Amino acid sequence: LLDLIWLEAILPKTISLAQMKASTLVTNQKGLIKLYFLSFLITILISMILFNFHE
Amino acid sequence: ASHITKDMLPGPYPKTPEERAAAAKKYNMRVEDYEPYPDDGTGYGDYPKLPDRSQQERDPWYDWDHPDLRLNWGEPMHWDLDMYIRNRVDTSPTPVNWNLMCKHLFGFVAFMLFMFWVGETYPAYQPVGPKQYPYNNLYLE
Amino acid sequence: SWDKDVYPEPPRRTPAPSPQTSLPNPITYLTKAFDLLVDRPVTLVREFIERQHAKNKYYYYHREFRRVPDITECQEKDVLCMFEAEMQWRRDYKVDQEIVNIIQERLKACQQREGESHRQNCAKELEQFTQVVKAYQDRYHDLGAHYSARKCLAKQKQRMLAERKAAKEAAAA
Amino acid sequence: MLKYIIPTIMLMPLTWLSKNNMIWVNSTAHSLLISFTSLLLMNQFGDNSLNFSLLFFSDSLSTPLLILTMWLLPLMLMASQHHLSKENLTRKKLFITMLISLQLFLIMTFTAMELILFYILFEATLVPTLIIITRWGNQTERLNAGLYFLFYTLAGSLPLLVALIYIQNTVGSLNFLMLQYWVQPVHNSWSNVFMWLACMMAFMVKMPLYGLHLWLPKAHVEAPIAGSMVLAAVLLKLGGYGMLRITLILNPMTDFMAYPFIMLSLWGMIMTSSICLRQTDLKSLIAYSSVSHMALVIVAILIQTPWSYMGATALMIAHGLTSSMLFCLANSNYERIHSRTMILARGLQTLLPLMATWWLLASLTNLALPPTINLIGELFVVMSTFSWSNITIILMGVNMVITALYSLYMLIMTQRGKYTYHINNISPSFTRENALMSLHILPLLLLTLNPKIILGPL
Amino acid sequence: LTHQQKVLRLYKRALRHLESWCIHRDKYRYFACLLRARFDEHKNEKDMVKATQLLREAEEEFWHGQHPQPYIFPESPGGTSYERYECYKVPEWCLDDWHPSEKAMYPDYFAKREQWKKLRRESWEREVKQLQEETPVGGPRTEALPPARKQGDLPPLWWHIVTRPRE
Amino acid sequence: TTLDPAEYDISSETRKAQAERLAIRSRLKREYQLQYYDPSRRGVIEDPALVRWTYARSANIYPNFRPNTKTSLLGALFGIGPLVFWYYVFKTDRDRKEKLIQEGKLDRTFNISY
Repeated sequence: LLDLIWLEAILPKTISLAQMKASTLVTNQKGLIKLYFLSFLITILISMILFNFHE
Repeated sequence: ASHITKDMLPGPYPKTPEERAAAAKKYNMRVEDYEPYPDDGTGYGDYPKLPDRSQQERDPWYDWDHPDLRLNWGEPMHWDLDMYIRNRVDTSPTPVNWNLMCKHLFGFVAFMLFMFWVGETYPAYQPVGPKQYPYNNLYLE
Repeated sequence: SWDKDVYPEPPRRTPAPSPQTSLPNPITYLTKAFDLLVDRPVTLVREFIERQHAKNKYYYYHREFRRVPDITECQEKDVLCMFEAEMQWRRDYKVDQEIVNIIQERLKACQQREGESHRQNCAKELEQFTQVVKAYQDRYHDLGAHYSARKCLAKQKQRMLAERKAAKEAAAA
Repeated sequence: MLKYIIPTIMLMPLTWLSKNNMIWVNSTAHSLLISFTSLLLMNQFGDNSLNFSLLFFSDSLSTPLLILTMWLLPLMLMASQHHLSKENLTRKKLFITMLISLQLFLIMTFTAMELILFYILFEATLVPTLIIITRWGNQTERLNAGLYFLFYTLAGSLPLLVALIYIQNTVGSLNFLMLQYWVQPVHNSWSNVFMWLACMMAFMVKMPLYGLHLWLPKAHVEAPIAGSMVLAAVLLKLGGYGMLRITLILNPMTDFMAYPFIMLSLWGMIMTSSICLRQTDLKSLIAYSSVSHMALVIVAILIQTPWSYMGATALMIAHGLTSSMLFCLANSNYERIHSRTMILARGLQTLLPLMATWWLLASLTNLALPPTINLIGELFVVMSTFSWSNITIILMGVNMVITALYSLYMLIMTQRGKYTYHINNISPSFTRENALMSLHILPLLLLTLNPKIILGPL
Repeated sequence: LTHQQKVLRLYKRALRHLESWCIHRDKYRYFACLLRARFDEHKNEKDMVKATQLLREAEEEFWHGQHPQPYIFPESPGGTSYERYECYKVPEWCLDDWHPSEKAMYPDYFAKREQWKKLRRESWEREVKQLQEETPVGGPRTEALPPARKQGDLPPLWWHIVTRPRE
Repeated sequence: TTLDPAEYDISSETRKAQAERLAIRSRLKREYQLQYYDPSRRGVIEDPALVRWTYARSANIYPNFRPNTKTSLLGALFGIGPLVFWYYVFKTDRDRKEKLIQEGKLDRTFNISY
């Protein structure tokens, strides 16, 4: 009730934590060649505003 | 190797009559006081729908038991309810609790008030005045 | 054997006689018979080996070491001279274990030889032994650096605290 | 090691080079012959110290620990042949070669001359163990247990490399333990916590605390043919000893934060043995005994100042021989009844009388009956942590209480009768079944005569 | 448990727990019909609560004052030296593997061993044939026909027919 | 004292048609005895009452488990609970024990061990 629960709850949470976020990065990369390139432009502008990159 | 009804599932209200017995004959027709409803206290992962726990208990004492193996030596077919505390635990006694055992040591707890005094043999009591005077009086002479 | 100054005992001082009666004593029946039954298979065999072992001899020597360097040598980044100063040092701690073993057996010597009084007599052991063990854990026992045995990296520095703290900082000694 | 590795690699092109079924007798013959040569140059003297040859050996001078590593390849081949002999000879030649390939790296480990030679050999294992876990088991929960055996051992051991390379370019070079004469102390800071903590935590993942023991009843429960790497995995757990090489020096003065490792591993000791008395899997019963009185060394290393190293060394090879044999008692008596359920094996002690002594003289070493190698080990630990604080006799005393009721519960389950079933279970414990069950107690009670061989520096 | 034999299982122990309470022999025996006299009050009447008050008030004065560590008949479910004969315990049919020169002894017992097994090895063409017929579907207790209508072999053959003798 | 244990009660005629619960166990015993007697078995019977006893106790607690309650979050009163208390004791010793060891003496002259 403890040795198989609250030691097994915290670290095999990490198995179910990364695979929750390994699904948001193939199923939102669903094609959309229109939407590759709208997202390259956000990356190219945010390098101008953010930090050291022009300095 | 048996896969159909291998063990329980997340119950205990998944149409309880289908559980005992598809296999695991804890109840006959889900009214046997052992239908697999007994998930006593949901939220604990222990004992799901579970042809299992809070069933009647306290001790297969392996008495006369003449059907066959019946009890604990001779192994009947499907009667395991909860174990590993029941190959060494038995039935009801004569009387009831009346905890006279703490009252038995209470007699010396009253005689701890006799630990305050001493046990000098000579003389007796003489407990009313200062004539007793435990130690000696004057000097040489 | 050994030398008796290391392992002392008083003489024997063993009373004797005292019969005084014609009552039947079994002591004349006991020692006057059984001593001969063991005298044949022991003394004749031990002497038989004693010439057979004196047929040839074998040799083993005293092993005395060389002590040129001692303590405060050498400079910090050296390895070689600070290896010899630990080979010096560890032999000066296995030996100083066993000198406590000798004096403790000296305490075992008196007490089974007197037994009855054992406290007011022999006059020496409880004075000698507690002036040696009280001279043990100070400066010769890294308490509590005893785990790594800390040869010259801490064996001097109890004794630095026995100089930098002691004898000047007592205010005013 | 001049050449102990050099003959034991020559064992490897002998197995495949051989004929048919002669491959069992050819390997076990020559493998016993190293046990003379292993003893031979080693056990020399002895007073500061035996640096052995070169950058490859400090001879495992004050901690012998290595003769026991060389019994086992001629102990496991006689054990593994029970249910292995149905596969192909091409895979039967494999399972002997990777087992030798596990003994190769352990031989350059424990000696290792360095701290960075240690790690790359500390991690040179876990590839030939994992092959014995995944292939050659039984039914499933092998594969997740093959992954729980990783990712604890490997997640912890990578911050060693960050700290050991950090020392190699900070203070000289770590390459020798005898260039560790110049050691600067490690004070109380906010970076020197992590230098202590990352260098320590990768050893805790193998010899477990009460936390992070979650992989230990996974690999031992679901386990190869007849304890065949389970005998190896009990040595490998106590082959994470290197905390004795590190923490004696190399941050010597941090006891300030020992306390979350003391109390976690001193209260966990009294509980993780208590949590096993209701086990129903027999090989998982032993698997928690291996948790408890292994974790007594973790409060014996962090507490320094010997009369503990007298005992903490003797406890590493206390149950090196005991817990090996208990697995061999359970790798046997499973070939006959095909379950590891402890309920089912009743009706015994009449059918197999000759192995009743092998149960007891196993379980009489946990009760430990003081003239053995066991209560010369615990009673130095007891008299050590008494001098830490007096109150520690309570928890460690109740440790002695519950394991008395624990060991007999495995004995007394066989003293019953009438057996109810079992037209099988005929085999009356054949000549092999007693031979590999012997050579355990035969050195175990022998060394109790002069156990000065089993001692640290100290 | 029928109401007919409900008093009877209490009647056997009503005198049995009494004799552990006496000290003489006649002290029990003078109380014999005296204990029977209260039991002979309600002789012949109905089976309802009209007569269940013999039993519904027999909880008091039987359970009240019930056998302060009574006599136990030492070969019983309880009591000392009941299941004690167990160092021998008769391990019947442990005679499978011998590697003989140990099968030299008892040449006639091993001769008679192979004779009795024909009833054991060959009874399944006859006993199991009617066993699907005599048992209709799932009925109560599984004793066969008590001669099995020609020759009872056994059905309990041979583990109940050649079982362990006590010594 | 653990327990009552309810060795006599009433009946007749509360639900008199409750019988043939023995028909379940007689069916099992007719299944078992026909299984147990045979001339060539050489091995145990499966008897999955044991199989459902281990596998519903070893596994099938964590796939069951949801932390929907606070009686499974009760374990912080039991897991980290006493481990808090053992730290509180052990730093009061080795500190009160420490100051007496430095400021003033307590042990005698013959304390080489330790």
